[PDB]
Amino acid sequence: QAALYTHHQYIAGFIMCGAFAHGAIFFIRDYDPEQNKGNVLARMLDHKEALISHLSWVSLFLGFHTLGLYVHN
Amino acid sequence: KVKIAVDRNPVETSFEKWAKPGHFSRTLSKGPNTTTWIWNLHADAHDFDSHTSDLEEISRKVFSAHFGQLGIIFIWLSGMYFHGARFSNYEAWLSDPTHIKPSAQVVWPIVGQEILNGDVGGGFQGIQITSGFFQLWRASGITSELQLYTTAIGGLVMAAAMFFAGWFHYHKAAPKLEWFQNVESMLNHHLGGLLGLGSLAWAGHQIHVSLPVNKLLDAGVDPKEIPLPHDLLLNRAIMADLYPSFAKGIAPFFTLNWSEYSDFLTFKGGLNPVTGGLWLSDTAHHHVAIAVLFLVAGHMYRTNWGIGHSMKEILEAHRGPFTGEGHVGLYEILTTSWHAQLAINLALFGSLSIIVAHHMYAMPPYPYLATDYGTQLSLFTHHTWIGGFCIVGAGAHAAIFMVRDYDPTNNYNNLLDRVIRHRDAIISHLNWVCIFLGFHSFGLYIHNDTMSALGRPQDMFSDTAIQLQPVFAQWIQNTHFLAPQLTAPNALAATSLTWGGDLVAVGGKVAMMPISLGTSDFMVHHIHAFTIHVTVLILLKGVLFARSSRLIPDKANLGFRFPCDGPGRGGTCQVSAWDHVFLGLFWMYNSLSIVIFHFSWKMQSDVWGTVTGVSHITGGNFAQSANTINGWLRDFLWAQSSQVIQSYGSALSAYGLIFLGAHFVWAFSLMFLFSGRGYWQELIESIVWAHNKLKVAPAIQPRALSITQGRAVGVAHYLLGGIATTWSFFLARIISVG
Amino acid sequence: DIAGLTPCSESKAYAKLEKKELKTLEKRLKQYEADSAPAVALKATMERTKARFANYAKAGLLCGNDGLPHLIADPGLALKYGHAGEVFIPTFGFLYVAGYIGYVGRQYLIAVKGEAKPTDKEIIIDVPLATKLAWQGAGWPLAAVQELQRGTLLEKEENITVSPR
Amino acid sequence: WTVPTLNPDTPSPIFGGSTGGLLRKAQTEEFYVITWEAKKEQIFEMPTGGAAIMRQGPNLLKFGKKEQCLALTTQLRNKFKLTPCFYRVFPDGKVQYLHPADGVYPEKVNAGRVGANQNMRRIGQNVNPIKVKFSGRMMSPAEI
Amino acid sequence: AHIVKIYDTCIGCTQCVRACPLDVLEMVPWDGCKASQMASAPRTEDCVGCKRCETACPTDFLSVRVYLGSESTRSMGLSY
Amino acid sequence: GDFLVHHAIALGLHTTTLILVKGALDARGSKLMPDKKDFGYSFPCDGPGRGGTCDISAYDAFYLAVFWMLNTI
Amino acid sequence: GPKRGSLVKILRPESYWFNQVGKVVSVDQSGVRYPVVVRFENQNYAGVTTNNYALDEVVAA
Amino acid sequence: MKDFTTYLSTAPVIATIWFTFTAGLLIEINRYFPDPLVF
Ligand SMILES: CC1=C(C/C=C(\C)CCC[C@H](C)CCC[C@H](C)CCCC(C)C)C(=O)c2ccccc2C1=O
Ligand code: SF4
Ligand code: SF4
Repeated sequence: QAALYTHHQYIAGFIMCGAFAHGAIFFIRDYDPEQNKGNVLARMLDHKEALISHLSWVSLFLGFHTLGLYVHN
Repeated sequence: KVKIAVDRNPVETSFEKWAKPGHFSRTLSKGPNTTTWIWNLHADAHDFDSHTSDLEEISRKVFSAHFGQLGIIFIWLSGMYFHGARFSNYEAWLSDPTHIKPSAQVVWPIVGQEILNGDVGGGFQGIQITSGFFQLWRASGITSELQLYTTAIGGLVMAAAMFFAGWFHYHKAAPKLEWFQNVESMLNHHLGGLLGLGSLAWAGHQIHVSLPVNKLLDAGVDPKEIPLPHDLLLNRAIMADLYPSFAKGIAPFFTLNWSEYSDFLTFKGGLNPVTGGLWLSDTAHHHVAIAVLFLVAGHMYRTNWGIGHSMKEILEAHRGPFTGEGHVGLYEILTTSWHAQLAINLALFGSLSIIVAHHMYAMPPYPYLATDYGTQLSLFTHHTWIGGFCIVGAGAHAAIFMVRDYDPTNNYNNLLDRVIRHRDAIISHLNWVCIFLGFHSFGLYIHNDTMSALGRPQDMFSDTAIQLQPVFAQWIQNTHFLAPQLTAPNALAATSLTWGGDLVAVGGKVAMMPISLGTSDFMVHHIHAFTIHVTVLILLKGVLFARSSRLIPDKANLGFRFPCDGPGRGGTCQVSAWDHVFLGLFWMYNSLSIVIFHFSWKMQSDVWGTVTGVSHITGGNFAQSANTINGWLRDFLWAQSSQVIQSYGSALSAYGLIFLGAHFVWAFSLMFLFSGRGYWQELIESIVWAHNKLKVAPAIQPRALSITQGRAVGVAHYLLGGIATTWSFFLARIISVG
Repeated sequence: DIAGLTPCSESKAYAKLEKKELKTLEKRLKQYEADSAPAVALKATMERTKARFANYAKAGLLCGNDGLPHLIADPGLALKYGHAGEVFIPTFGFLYVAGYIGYVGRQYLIAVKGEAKPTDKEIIIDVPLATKLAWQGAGWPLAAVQELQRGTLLEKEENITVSPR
Repeated sequence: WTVPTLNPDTPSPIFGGSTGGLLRKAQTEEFYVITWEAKKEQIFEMPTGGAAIMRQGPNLLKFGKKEQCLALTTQLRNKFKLTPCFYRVFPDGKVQYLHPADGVYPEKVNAGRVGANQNMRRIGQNVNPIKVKFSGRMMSPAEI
Repeated sequence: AHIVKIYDTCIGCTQCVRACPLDVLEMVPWDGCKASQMASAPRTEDCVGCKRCETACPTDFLSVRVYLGSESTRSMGLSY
Repeated sequence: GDFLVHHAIALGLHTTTLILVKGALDARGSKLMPDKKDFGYSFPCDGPGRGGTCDISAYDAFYLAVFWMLNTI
Repeated sequence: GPKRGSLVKILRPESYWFNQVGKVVSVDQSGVRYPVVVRFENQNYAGVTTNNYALDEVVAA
Repeated sequence: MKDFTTYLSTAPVIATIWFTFTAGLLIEINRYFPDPLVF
């Protein structure tokens, strides 16, 4: 049970990381502004700043409070 | 012709530039606009060579800086003494040392940190110290806490005097360059005055105070009973009673019949069976010897009369056929740069502290010292760490000088020049000798572990299978044991119970015993030597590739510290002598860690224990569990981690907490040691978008750390984590099991 | 009780752990005198321990088989069962004080931004300004909601911006 | 100004020899040589390490790579207003004026150097990498 | 050889030429700036990429950049 | 215990996704290097100037995300 | 262009000062492509507080 | 003297002072109201 579970877990983690890498490469090479222009794809790059900022914030708060609670325990 | 020269009122005393941050650099003084400004401000506050270029200015600066350092030391010393006076069980420990444990640091009854107030005996509570001030003070002759009190007061006064002297000799009457250059006068003055008179007055204090009262304490008379030092001084009758020579005053010494004074100028050797310390008469004779030696030495160089030598003349007189111009110009380089002096002195200083650690654990000089194995271990490893750091700093500032203030013209065909020439042959040779030692020494251990886990211990490397014997060391030990019969016929014993001999124990506890040497110890010594050579290789490359390189031919002008030369010609990250010192520090840490591990396990396993024979704390598992890595890990580490990982609900909970914290920060360093500032700056920029959108962007622009800044913060954090972990572990474990 | 718990004032693990703490406390204390400062310290210690247990039991805290208390975080649950004194009031208090700090910080930044040396005012602080802004930071929730209703706290699209958008 | 001519017979300076010396590169694919003349006689700093003395008048030295010649050039230029020039020496000794050439160092403009590798345009005016795709080797839009 | 590219914003302040340790640059007469000089890189085969030049050029969006390419005996600047 | 480890898991997820998506999106153009798209996916650095450019590729962003992925799993 | 000391709004996408505002030092009356000279008060990633631009790239605001 | 006052109003000193104030307050609070958990 333990072997099976943890093995499939690690497999999935690696797979997702690679998926993101390849999406980035799609941006760097195959992307075009003219066709994708105006639609949801463009709007993404439009609000990328707010996206990244809110992610940073949620991660930062989780870290703070979870660790602080553990060390108080 | 030498005399005293001085200049008046060079710099006033005002807060004007105190209100002007970064005044010392015309660059920084023009104001901050980005974050890294602060880093730089802190970074180069003391870089006097980059401040200005006046030798005399930098010189006055370093003089007053010395005075500041001194004042700080006096402060901390007075603090130790006052704490010992007011918050200690010192007098209880004086009454009984063997069962009362030193404790001076006490905690406050607050949110819950009072649980640490450990019952150390003497009806006292607090925290056990390891510094050994108790045994030191007993050795000296301090009985009344009044003495500790007045001592602390005097120390504080001295600190104030030091600060005042610094202020004066910087702002009012500053000296001049030649007066800083009178080196022959300086050596004569130091070697004669300082050390000679130190050892002399030391001998005096020992004789007239610390010898009698310690004779009495060891005789066992009540502590407070023992008379007072000034009474001992006044009444010659008492000292005559103690040592019948004292009745005769000084006339016999004057008449050169020194033999009669042998009553308390002894040559016993060995130890004192009641205290485990060395014989105080022996140390007094020792210090007298040192006193006269150094005072005679302080009469060497000529200062204002033709008698005496000229350092530069002596220097030039030594030239060799294989060497060309020999030692010419060195007197110049040394009379001109601070950094050469700093390099030499740090190197010697670190080596000396190492020797201090070794000698001190070898021949314990204080009463009841050998007892606290915790104190022994602590002192040893602390002084060893300090030595390692001082030596690495020696290397650093050596390379710094070489980059900055070397001059080629003055040294045409120099020892220095020809060394710079064949640097390549030298470095290649060192490389090979290192890799050879690495191969053999470490592959031995791996071969052992493989022969074990495979199921054929028949073919391992121990005292049982194919053997390896430190024949040389055993021979030397034998000879130093048998020496006094013939070599020093007037020596009554070996100078260390480690040469061989009986066992001295006190309070059911061993104080010393002859120490065995096994194939284990052979292999450990060789690992030591390998890692040492490797560190030396790193630093020697760091200095010999300072000015230029077969890769970068203009390394010199680029300064001592810089990130790289861009990705050019294949990527030039980490090419500065500063980075050399970086990595050298890394490997120094590794080596010192290993050596103190060796020491701890050897002691715990085969010297320490209690007498019944003896009962070694691990019963001697060492000589068979220390030649395999798995054995190392499990039987030593994973074993002794017990008390430190179960120290909760007790006054040792702090040690476990710090163990955890140290693991944490040690791992935390790795983000710094691995990341890259470009990513940091990009994320910073997105954060600035976030803030600024709310109109809360800071006026100080945010900039990610400089490359070298990232490197330095990473190394500092990593080292802190590692050394803190091992420190906490050592303390908790040894205090639990001893 | 709730979700399968019981009031700490009733859990047996509570009491047996307490007996064990006190068996330890007594069988440690019996080594000293009665008048020794150590002794009086240990006595005050045991006393504070008893007081703590009393307060926790009187608070109606829940603690399962562990005996160690527990906390519940849902407004309706905590209110319907009288458990607001554990999460609700604390979170609201923190939110208030944090908004206070943030708001006075924003106001200092803005006020010092419109002066002749922003870097200087950022490296060295105007004491009168700091004090005035501190004392006026009080009504920060009202000030902020008013700014929102005027649509002033948020800036129009004039920020520095990367090339794509 | 005219192109100088490498006279192989030039008094080499006073140097005791160091490690940065001869390799087989000279007999394999390429190597370099520099020349100049000094006003007086003087000591100076060997780039590859060691102390050397320049001879009053002409001098000749040997360097493997090019940046070393560059560096000693800079040194003599800065510290004594000196003016060297050098020569790539090919496998089959095909002398090649690496220094001087333009007759005047490129620090100061000179009519005759043709503006080269220049794009009369900005850099934000380059095209997306999606469009440069599908070539026998990988091209960056920056070139077009 | 590593690739190089000037741009019309070459103010001709020569700091490119003032920096290169490989003589991969030189200044030509020009017109588009007041200095009437535009930097010129005619000798790419000796640039090693040390990027001292890109470190120099004060045009706001750089002016003249370097790009990395393949290698050779001539190119990488390796003494052996 | 299950509560606290759940929150630690959520934190790991959020921060790893943050790193990965920032790397993916800033691959086209950054305010620092507005022309990063002209270099492709992978390149070591960009010289020590401008105040240093260590590891600015989206490739290197992935290279740093892998550590957080391992931590979480 | 606008008289010296006037305040304009940078708009070149690449410009570190993009979508910001700076003070015009002066404009060349001659026909150079970027006669505009704009001081600033927030140095870029290399420590420069004044940049040059063409006419269109700016807006006097 | 005013120079000295400005030296005081420098940043690290003021940071130390404010933090000392906050910490001393918290400590005295936990003294007089030991181990609070509710309300
Ligand atoms: C994490 C990290 C950073 C980011 C970390 C930074 C910029 C340091 C942040 C320092 C503190 C946390 C912020 C400034 C603190 C000051 C005291 C300002 C006042 C703050 C108040 C809260 C008191 C780098 O810049 C970096 C650079 C080079 C190699 C590795 C790394 C690296 O690993
Ligand atoms: S920033 Fe780092 S990787 Fe880039 S050139 Fe400098 S040292 Fe090398
Ligand atoms: S690109 Fe820059 S450094 Fe080179 S000539 Fe033009 S302005 Fe000068």
